[PDB]
Amino acid sequence: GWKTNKYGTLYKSESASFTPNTDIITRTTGPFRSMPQSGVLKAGQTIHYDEVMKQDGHVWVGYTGNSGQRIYLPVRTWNKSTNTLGVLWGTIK
Ligand SMILES: C[C@H](N)C(=O)N[C@H](CCC(=O)N[C@@H](CCCCNC(=O)CNC(=O)CNC(=O)CNC(=O)CNC(=O)CN)C(=O)N[C@H](C)C(=O)O)C(N)=O
Repeated sequence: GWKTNKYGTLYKSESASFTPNTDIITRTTGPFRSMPQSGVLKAGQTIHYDEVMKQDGHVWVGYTGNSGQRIYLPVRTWNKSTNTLGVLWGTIK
């Protein structure tokens, strides 16, 4: 199913690979666009995530970056009122 954290983020464990088809802004700290930008995952650059979150109008995946800091990558839009998902911005493998 899902779990809900202190901050009303829906989350659960899920290990797989995401290759974006477009440049996506990654965040530090948590799955919100108001969070500091960690950087940009470029089109075709595969990452291996261990977490999935629904929050701030998006489905995010969370992984551990190259400084042991968690990185939050948005992969598609999510309306919580309808639980509707936009096109995935890449392929899960
Ligand atoms: C229970 C119910 N849902 C509820 O009403 N909760 C509120 C939360 C209020 C709160 O915490 N505010 C923050 C500032 C938030 C605005 C600022 N927003 C944030 O900081 C957001 N923070 C994060 O997202 C943290 N990162 C993650 O979580 C990453 N993990 C996941 O996303 C999912 N995975 C997991 O969770 C794994 N276990 C605040 O006051 N901060 C003060 C200083 C402090 O702590 O004293 C409440 N009244 O308690």
